Amino acid sequence: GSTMHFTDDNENDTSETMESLIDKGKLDQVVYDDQLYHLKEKVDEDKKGKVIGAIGQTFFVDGDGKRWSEEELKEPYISNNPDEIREKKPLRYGKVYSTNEDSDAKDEIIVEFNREYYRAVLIKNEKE
Repeated sequence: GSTMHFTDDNENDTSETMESLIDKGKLDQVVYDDQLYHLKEKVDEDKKGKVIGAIGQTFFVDGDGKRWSEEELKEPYISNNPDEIREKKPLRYGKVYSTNEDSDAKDEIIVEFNREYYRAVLIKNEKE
């Protein structure tokens, strides 16, 4: 006796956006090209091999890590109750580059954030 079965494949990515990350407090990982990458360390601009994309986005959060709404942003900063207000941490995203790997891999890339370049890794690629 024997058995016979088969399978099919389909894409399986994070299927989320940059906002979704910040909204939960995921500041150590980013989304670009429908993919999720994990920041590991900061790198020099000479470590890049080529520009591949650009996030260029900008968002803000408070001391709790909540996404500031534009309605909260239009408000005047200086006001009469300095206790009632909240902090606003800006998050400026940078262009994206490739690591100097010269291979088909493309499992790691370099995401710029706060005007500094950091090296990231494909998360969806691993099960960790």
